Amino acid sequence: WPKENLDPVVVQEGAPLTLQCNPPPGLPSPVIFWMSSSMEPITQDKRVSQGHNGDLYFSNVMLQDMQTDYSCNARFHFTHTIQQKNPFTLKVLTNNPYNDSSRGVAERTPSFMYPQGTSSSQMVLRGMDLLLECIASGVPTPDIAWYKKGGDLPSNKAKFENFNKALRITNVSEEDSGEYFCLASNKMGSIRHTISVRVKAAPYWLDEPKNLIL
Amino acid sequence: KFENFNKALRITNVSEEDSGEYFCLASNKMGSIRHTISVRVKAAPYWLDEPKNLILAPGEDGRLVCRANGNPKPTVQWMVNGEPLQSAPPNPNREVAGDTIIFRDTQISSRAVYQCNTSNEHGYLLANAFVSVLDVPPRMLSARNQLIRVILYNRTRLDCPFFGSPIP
Amino acid sequence: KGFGPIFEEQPINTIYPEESLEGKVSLNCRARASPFPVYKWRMNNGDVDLTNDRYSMVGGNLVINNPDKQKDAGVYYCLASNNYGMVRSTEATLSFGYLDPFPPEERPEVKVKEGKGMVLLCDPPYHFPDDLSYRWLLNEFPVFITMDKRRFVSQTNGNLYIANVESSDRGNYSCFVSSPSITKSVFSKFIPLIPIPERTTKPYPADIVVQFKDIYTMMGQNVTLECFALGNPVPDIRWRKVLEPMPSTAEISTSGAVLKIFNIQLEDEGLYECEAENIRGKDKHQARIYVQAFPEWVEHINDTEVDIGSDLYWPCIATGKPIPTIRWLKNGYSYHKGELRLYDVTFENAGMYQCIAENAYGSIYANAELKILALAPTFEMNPMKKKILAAKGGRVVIECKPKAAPKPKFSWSKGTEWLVNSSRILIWEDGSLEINNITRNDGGIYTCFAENNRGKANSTGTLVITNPTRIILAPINADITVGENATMQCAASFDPALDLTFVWSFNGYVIDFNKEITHIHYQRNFMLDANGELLIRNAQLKHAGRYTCTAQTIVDNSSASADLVVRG
Amino acid sequence: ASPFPVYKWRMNNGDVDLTNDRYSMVGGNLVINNPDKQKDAGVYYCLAS
Ligand SMILES: *[C@@H]1O[C@H](CO)[C@@H](O[C@@H]2O[C@H](CO)[C@@H](O[C@@H]3O[C@H](CO[C@H]4O[C@H](CO)[C@@H](O)[C@H](O[C@H]5O[C@H](CO)[C@@H](O)[C@H](O)[C@@H]5O)[C@@H]4O)[C@@H](O)[C@H](O[C@H]4O[C@H](CO)[C@@H](O)[C@H](O)[C@@H]4O)[C@@H]3O)[C@H](O)[C@H]2NC(C)=O)[C@H](O)[C@H]1NC(C)=O
Ligand SMILES: *[C@@H]1O[C@H](CO)[C@@H](O[C@@H]2O[C@H](CO)[C@@H](O[C@@H]3O[C@H](CO[C@H]4O[C@H](CO[C@H]5O[C@H](CO)[C@@H](O)[C@H](O)[C@@H]5O)[C@@H](O)[C@H](O)[C@@H]4O)[C@@H](O)[C@H](O[C@H]4O[C@H](CO)[C@@H](O)[C@H](O)[C@@H]4O)[C@@H]3O)[C@H](O)[C@H]2NC(C)=O)[C@H](O)[C@H]1NC(C)=O
Ligand SMILES: *[C@@H]1O[C@H](CO)[C@@H](O[C@@H]2O[C@H](CO)[C@@H](O[C@@H]3O[C@H](CO[C@H]4O[C@H](CO)[C@@H](O)[C@H](O)[C@@H]4O)[C@@H](O)[C@H](O[C@H]4O[C@H](CO)[C@@H](O)[C@H](O)[C@@H]4O)[C@@H]3O)[C@H](O)[C@H]2NC(C)=O)[C@H](O)[C@H]1NC(C)=O
Ligand SMILES: *[C@@H]1O[C@H](CO)[C@@H](O[C@@H]2O[C@H](CO)[C@@H](O[C@@H]3O[C@H](CO[C@H]4O[C@H](CO)[C@@H](O)[C@H](O[C@H]5O[C@H](CO)[C@@H](O)[C@H](O)[C@@H]5O)[C@@H]4O)[C@@H](O)[C@H](O)[C@@H]3O)[C@H](O)[C@H]2NC(C)=O)[C@H](O)[C@H]1NC(C)=O
Ligand SMILES: *[C@@H]1O[C@H](CO)[C@@H](O[C@@H]2O[C@H](CO)[C@@H](O[C@@H]3O[C@H](CO[C@H]4O[C@H](CO)[C@@H](O)[C@H](O[C@H]5O[C@H](CO)[C@@H](O)[C@H](O)[C@@H]5O)[C@@H]4O)[C@@H](O)[C@H](O)[C@@H]3O)[C@H](O)[C@H]2NC(C)=O)[C@H](O)[C@H]1NC(C)=O
Ligand SMILES: *[C@@H]1O[C@H](CO)[C@@H](O[C@@H]2O[C@H](CO)[C@@H](O[C@@H]3O[C@H](CO[C@H]4O[C@H](CO[C@H]5O[C@H](CO)[C@@H](O)[C@H](O)[C@@H]5O)[C@@H](O)[C@H](O)[C@@H]4O)[C@@H](O)[C@H](O)[C@@H]3O)[C@H](O)[C@H]2NC(C)=O)[C@H](O)[C@H]1NC(C)=O
Ligand SMILES: *[C@@H]1O[C@H](CO)[C@@H](O)[C@H](O[C@@H]2O[C@H](CO)[C@@H](O[C@@H]3O[C@H](CO)[C@@H](O)[C@H](O[C@H]4O[C@H](CO)[C@@H](O)[C@H](O)[C@@H]4O)[C@@H]3O)[C@H](O)[C@H]2NC(C)=O)[C@H]1NC(C)=O
Ligand SMILES: *[C@@H]1O[C@H](CO)[C@@H](O)[C@H](O)[C@H]1NC(C)=O
Repeated sequence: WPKENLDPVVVQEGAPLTLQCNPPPGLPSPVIFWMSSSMEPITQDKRVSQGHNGDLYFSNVMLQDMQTDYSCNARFHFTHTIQQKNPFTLKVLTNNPYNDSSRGVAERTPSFMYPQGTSSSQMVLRGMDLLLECIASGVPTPDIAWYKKGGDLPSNKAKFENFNKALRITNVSEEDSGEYFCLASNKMGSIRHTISVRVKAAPYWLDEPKNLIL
Repeated sequence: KFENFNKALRITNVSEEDSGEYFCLASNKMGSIRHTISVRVKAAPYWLDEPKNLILAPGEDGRLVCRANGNPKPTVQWMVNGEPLQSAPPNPNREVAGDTIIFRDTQISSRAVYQCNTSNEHGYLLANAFVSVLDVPPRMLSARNQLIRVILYNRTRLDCPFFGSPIP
Repeated sequence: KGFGPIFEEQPINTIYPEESLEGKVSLNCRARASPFPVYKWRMNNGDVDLTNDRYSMVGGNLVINNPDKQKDAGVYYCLASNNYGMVRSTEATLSFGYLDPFPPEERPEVKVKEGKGMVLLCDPPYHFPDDLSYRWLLNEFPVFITMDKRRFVSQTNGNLYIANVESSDRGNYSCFVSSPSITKSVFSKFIPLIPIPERTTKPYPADIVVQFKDIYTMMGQNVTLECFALGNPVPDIRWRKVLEPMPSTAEISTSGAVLKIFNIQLEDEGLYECEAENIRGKDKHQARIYVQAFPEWVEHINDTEVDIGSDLYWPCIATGKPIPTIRWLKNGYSYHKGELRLYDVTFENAGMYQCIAENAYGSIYANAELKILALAPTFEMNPMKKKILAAKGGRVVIECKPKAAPKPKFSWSKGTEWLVNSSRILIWEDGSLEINNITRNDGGIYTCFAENNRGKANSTGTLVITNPTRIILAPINADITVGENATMQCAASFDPALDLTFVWSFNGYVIDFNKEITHIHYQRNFMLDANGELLIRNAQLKHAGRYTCTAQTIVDNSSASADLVVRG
Repeated sequence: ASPFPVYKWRMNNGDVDLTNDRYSMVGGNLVINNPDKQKDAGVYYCLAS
């Protein structure tokens, strides 16, 4: 890891956050995940989670988050080696009044964080594992639901991963090709992001040549 | 002189005298420190001898001198009526050497305007020079029978301008 | 207006990764002085070529491009010089971090009986940073194997220790090492482990495998104690001190096999007993703890200035468990190696002195500038006040304190008299002048002469005497009841030229008359040529006491007191 | 909104051609590249449906 001087980032109670890893060049893409310097595996849930790209995403920061540091870690399959980015820290701010005679904070609309704008394009090869991601930001923990243009989701092959923020399919045929979108349903508001899933196919044997005995 | 409350130093026309190493002190009650600067006085080319027009009688010898001083040294470039010397109409009288051009036994041939571009990284200078051949007697260029007055111990001048085909 | 070199920042012992992105490595040396500090560096007690393209320098900080194991490793030290001498930085050792991964060997699959623990080697490879944190993992990385009284992970060897094996303990196990210094984490090949089930598991006694040996460690340090034993019945571990109570700063932890000591003190020295037991049997280990201490200051030196020829002693004191040796460097080289008692200072001695305290273990620095004086006296800074006041029958004192170097001699001169030590007249050695019981003839023209080996100085004083300010009528005592109006009497005589005041004090505390609280009961009405009385309204129990009138002017002050009693 | 809002814009009380290379749209916000005195000056209003 390039030794970089890291000031800890700050936030008011319950604002959204994008904690960036950006590893040094990795072939293959390393296994990315988040650890405390105390070596404990770090809180992951529907509210806050890591992307496939490797960055960590907070729909809304809470009080508890200040307890511990957050450090990015990357494994390289072949050498059996892990690289640890300099750990981050956070600070929270509370404006809640001291109610007399005995969540005291503002609630807020969802917003899109990773897939900025309405539209994006992805290309996946035939037979491959198809993977889609959608990241939201609302004070009441948003719920992500995945759907497809004028067609039913194949329940046999698809499943939810990463607390409903990732969708994974099995071998992808031209059947599965088309337009998929995602909803960030929340109590206050809700929003859709669309992705153009163009399935382009790697060559595959229709009739493989067998040995001729004559 | 000092400018900007002693935080700027400015000099007038600069020469190689002024070139060298200048430094500055930030004196203070607690500590003090020096910064050094290498002041290399380089130069865009400037004319030492600018080529002036050659007037010759048939069979007289002339040379054109294009000398510009510069740091780093300025590169000299020669053209004939804005045409590269390489492909110019050939001439036996014409001899080019270093930064100088020589015409021995000059004739009516090769009457044109020659151009010198002395250039370096920083800047360039451009100079033109032409040769005119005429055959006229000496002429008087001032009023006839001038009257000039002056006091005893003061410098004076008489202006009697003239001109002729061969230097009269 | 000179000033010697004084350090701000000094270099540290440092470590550069072999396989780093960074091709540049840097060491800090920062200081300040009136003639800017000039920096030199030395490698392994040897000079360094300054410009090598490779090597370069910036404001006292040294830089190497593309550093090499073979070449640059070593001990560097920094010399800050100027006109006033040289000062050495703290010794900074530079090494190259080494962390090769494990031997690639296949590790054999392991079969063991239920009820018998086992132990696996990490096989730690070469490492230059020694601050190693060990743990162990299962199948995939993020899974972690936690401390119980069953399982343990050695922080010295790096191996894993189990007392009792169960069916749950099957599967893959891999070592994990982290170096925080260089932020590197690496892990060994996984080892398959299978426990064969056994019913009515065979009990085994307490068997000590992990000891904690005799150790010499420094005052105030963190220190940690490992103690672990094996057996089928989860062995119970107990800690105690031999023949003393446990130090207050002790924390036992949940595992009960690991012991913390915060802030090791002098008293903790001695033997510590670890008792590992189980259902069947027992075993014991006794360990020696030796307390040491780095040299730590008590009267570190500071910037001092004295005169030439004065006999000097430099007090430099530090304390360590190994009695500190003291060294005295003059301008970056040893000058004295003992009690720095100096006689007969000179020109050349002055400048930069470094008191180092080193023992068998560690070293500490203290830098100081010793300045030398030899100035002629001047009155520029502290001249004589031209005009001074006096009253009859009163002691009066005059300051003649100028700024000279060699503590010169003094004199006073009254026009046609030289004045000297006498009965009522004394000249104490500090240069001031005393007179007791003054008379009219004392007033006049006095000159103070400061007489130095190198030059002299003369200042003029004019002294006037005035008719004394005294009290004609003194206050008379009084007795009253609660709620009475009382009056205190005071009259004084004075000289017209003078500026005079009246001050009233209660029980030897002055009434300020400046705040509104006091004016409630107290009132003042100075009048006439002499009259200065005080009025009290609504007397209380607390108001009874001593009332003193003081007639104060700039020449002298006269006081007189009385008493007030309250009844009811 | 619960069904996400859909945006339309109108120019001088008149409809606007959505994709003109020049014109473009992002999440309810309208963009013009190289705007011209001659063309774009006017009163715009936004419809959330
Ligand atoms: C070796 O031993 C040394 C000790 O010599 C260890 O040094 C440790 O360093 C850290 C870093 O400075 C010290 O951490 C401090 O942490 C506190 C966090 O706690 C505060 O808030 C807690 C939650 O509310 C509260 O429980 C704390 O009070 C408990 O803990 C303190 C000790 O911190 C203890 O004394 C009390 O009795 C309580 O049990 C506390 O309120 C943080 O607040 C500190 O920052 C403050 O001070 C710094 C300056 O130091 C200042 O800059 C900040 O603005 C802030 O004011 C500080 O970070 C830690 O306490 C040290 N450990 C001790 C003393 O035991 C070192 O860790 C050991 N080595 C290894 C490898 O661990
Ligand atoms: C003309 O007359 C004057 C005035 O009488 C003479 O000046 C006197 O000289 C004597 C003898 O040298 C001095 O006594 C010396 O005092 C030294 C200590 O000085 C310090 O303290 C003084 C008093 O301070 C008091 O209060 C403080 C604060 O609470 C206490 O800490 C302190 O102990 C005292 O209680 C200060 O006035 C002074 O400024 C210093 O701060 C002693 O150390 C000294 O003894 C040394 O030298 C002796 C020989 O001189 C020697 O025998 C001893 O062994 C030791 O080495 C000495 O007692 C007076 O201070 C000084 N001034 C006075 C008395 O006003 C002057 O000498 C004379 N001229 C002549 C004779 O030619
Ligand atoms: C015809 O040409 C001559 C020669 O060139 C001129 O003479 C000059 O006259 C001027 C005055 O107009 C002279 O200036 C004089 O300077 C004197 C000091 O000179 C010294 O210092 C200067 C620098 O300050 C140097 O350059 C110089 O070398 C000297 O070392 C003053 O003392 C003079 O003033 C006094 O004398 C004059 C005399 O005429 C009086 O009229 C004044 O009232 C005063 O008493 C004067 O200011 C200059 O030095 C002369 N020489 C040169 C070479 O310039 C004539 O001016 C010019 N026209 C005539 C003669 O009609
Ligand atoms: C990737 O996905 C694509 C798309 O689904 C797969 O490509 C083709 O997919 C279609 C389905 O849309 C298949 O059509 C099927 O063909 C079957 C032919 O029957 C044999 O193969 C069956 C498995 O496909 C198998 O279950 C069946 O045996 C069964 O019944 C036996 C008793 O009769 C029993 O003993 C067996 O255990 C078993 O239960 C036969 O072996 C047919 O049965 C289906 O109803 C359907 O029509 C195509 O065949 C797929 N293409 C090819 C070349 O087979 C593609 O295979 C997927 N790739 C991978 C790697 O999974
Ligand atoms: C910057 O620009 C200036 C101005 O163009 C350049 O000055 C020229 O320098 C050359 C080379 O020295 C001179 O040629 C000399 O001329 C001398 C005569 O000078 C007298 O008269 C001057 C007015 O014409 C006057 O200013 C001068 O007095 C000043 O200089 C004296 C030098 O001794 C000094 O004593 C005086 O106190 C005063 O400062 C003289 O009275 C002659 O004596 C020499 O033999 C030589 O011929 C030019 O005359 C100067 N230019 C002008 C207009 O006079 C300068 O070189 C430039 N510098 C750079 C680095 O580019
Ligand atoms: C301490 O005692 C010494 C020795 O007696 C004093 O020295 C001289 O004292 C007289 C006292 O009258 C000074 O005269 C005073 O001058 C004041 C202004 O000073 C002017 O002169 C100074 C130098 O004069 C000296 O040197 C010339 C050289 O030609 C001799 O001829 C003189 O005799 C002097 O020795 C200049 O430096 C200064 O810039 C002035 O021009 C004036 O204000 C007073 O009214 C009086 O006239 C005399 O100047 C002193 N000379 C020296 C060398 O110090 C000394 O002053 C005494 N100091 C004090 C504070 O009283
Ligand atoms: C701990 O380390 C152990 C060290 O080897 C390791 O065994 C264990 O887990 C892995 O377990 C899987 C199966 O659970 C092994 O995979 C097997 O490999 C066989 C050849 O080596 C292969 O024949 C076998 O095939 C089965 O399935 C096919 C159908 O696909 C069927 O036809 C066969 O009859 C078999 O039923 C199977 O694939 C891994 O080799 C093994 N080791 C690894 C992955 O390193 C480790 N984990 C635990 C939790 O103990
Ligand atoms: C030197 O420092 C010590 C400790 O702060 C102080 O007691 C002593 O008076 C100092 N001495 C000087 C001369 O500053």
